[PDB]
Amino acid sequence: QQTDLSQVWPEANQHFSKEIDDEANSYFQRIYNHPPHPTMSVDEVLEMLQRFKDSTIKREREVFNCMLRNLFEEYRFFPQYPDKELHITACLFGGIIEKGLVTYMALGLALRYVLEALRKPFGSKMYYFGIAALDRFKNRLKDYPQYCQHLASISHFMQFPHHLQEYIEYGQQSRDPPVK
Amino acid sequence: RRLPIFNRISVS
Repeated sequence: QQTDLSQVWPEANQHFSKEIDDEANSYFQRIYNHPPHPTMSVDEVLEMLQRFKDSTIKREREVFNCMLRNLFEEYRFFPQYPDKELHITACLFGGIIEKGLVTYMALGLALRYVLEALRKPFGSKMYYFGIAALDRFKNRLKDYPQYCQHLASISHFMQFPHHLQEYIEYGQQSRDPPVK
Repeated sequence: RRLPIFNRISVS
């Protein structure tokens, strides 16, 4: 039921947990906002997360951890997100994989969450979450040939965008596609 | 443990 990813991204020290949550919440508010409210693009949020991830400043790491932990723990609610926000979420989730902001257990989990989304009905919101996330990290697929085999085995793989079919099939062979 | 922003956008 409730997932708990605190072993990857520890909970903040109690002393400033309120402020860390509020800061994380603010970044998400901005990634989902529309003008005239303040916004941040997915690329801007990714740039910040890259700086924070292994920052020597505890507060920055704590906000990174809070954002990633909450994002991943939100997966079971993604189907409840409006289409606009779900798409932004997909781009962010795929970008996190693309930029190597998750490794080991969390990378495997991220890949699994994308794969499970792609298995949802063709044309569904979660299918499109999967496609958008996958397009962000497609240049990494050749490093995960068994993952590519699993993608190719999806019952509606033949309906994926052409370029993604190429990246996946060549990725099964640990290769780039013929053009990127 | 959800952040308010996610409670807000979620249609439950």
